[PDB]
Amino acid sequence: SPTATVAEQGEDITSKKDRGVLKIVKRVGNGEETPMIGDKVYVHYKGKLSNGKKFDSSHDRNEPFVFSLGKGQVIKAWDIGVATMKKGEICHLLCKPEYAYGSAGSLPKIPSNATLFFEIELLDFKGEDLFEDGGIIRRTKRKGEGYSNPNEGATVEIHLEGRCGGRMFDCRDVAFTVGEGEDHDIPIGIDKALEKMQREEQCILYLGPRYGFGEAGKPKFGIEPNAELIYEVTLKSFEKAKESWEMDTKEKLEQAAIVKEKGTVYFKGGKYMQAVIQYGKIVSWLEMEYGLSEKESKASESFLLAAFLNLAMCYLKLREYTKAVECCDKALGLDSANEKGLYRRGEAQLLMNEFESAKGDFEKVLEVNPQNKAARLQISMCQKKAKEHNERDRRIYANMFKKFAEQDAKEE
Repeated sequence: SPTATVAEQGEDITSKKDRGVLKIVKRVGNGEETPMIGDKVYVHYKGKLSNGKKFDSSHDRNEPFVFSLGKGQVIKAWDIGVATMKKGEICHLLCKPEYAYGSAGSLPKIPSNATLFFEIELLDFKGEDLFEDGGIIRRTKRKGEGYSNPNEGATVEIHLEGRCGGRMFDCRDVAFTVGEGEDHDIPIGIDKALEKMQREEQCILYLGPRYGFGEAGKPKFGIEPNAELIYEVTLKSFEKAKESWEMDTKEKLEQAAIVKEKGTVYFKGGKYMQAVIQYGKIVSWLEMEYGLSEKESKASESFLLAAFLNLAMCYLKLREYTKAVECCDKALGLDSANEKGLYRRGEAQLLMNEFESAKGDFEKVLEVNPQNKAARLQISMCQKKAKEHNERDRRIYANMFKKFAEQDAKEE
């Protein structure tokens, strides 16, 4: 009976209009919002053949069927069908073999040229989480074309529309460099998302507090500190930046001078995220080089040493103490008795409560320069903060073993 009902009163949802996918709404649902291309979709379903026999099911509620929409993970009829459903909706689908398994079928279960009946319930749907941190959520409007994606340093041509709490503050066509969106009043989330987009792609981007304008806000757009933003991005065209190995030594040394200066402009203005991107190019280009002339080696090593010391400074400011230490380790591997590298390693290790490692770094600073005032003051600070930390641990341990033993005696 319900197979004949959809065959008679079925809404054709096909572009070519060939009655290949016929739909009937059993349960209405709620919301108005329907799933988009790339969305993670949660469903319950039943599958029947022309004779009425059940071939597949997932209604048990032990586990629903989870997949990505408009990607060819399911039959054509599902990619067309599910895209038309509101949340909580139950529908019926009559699918022709042209939108299902065709002439080959899926033997032994699905025979050749089989018209399939489906009962689908749309449980939930979420947009795609680009960096698995809830920071950048993508909803695709139009699929792009192409082999490549923009890389950091690539030049791009985009159409951009930006909203904050429903209010539009930006609507324009803009040409800029990936990693340097800030030069054109674009937040970092856009630069990060572009690396995952194809030419002619159109999508919606939900930018969380980490990927927007941040704590300072954006006064000219009336954007408050850590406000959530919603953008519409169309990638019109792009020209990729050369990779590290595609550049000769002469070009790497010319560009090192340019991006070091750009990194320093960002640092002076407190744009530490942007300074890291610039100084990081120097490391990428020159760390693994060899076979250089005496003159090329001396200049390459000089750039390399300053880039690690500068990155360590950026990371202390960004409160990323592990990255600060790693940058000082690289600097000290080039220059064993670098005063700046040893002091900065001490500052970062002390901030991570590695009191013994920090003490050692500040001592080696005094071995290099006994005229260092701050170095001696920080050793006493390591001493004072290690004692305070041990008194704290002893208090928590005694309180926890007082708590655990009192709850243990209450049980008995």
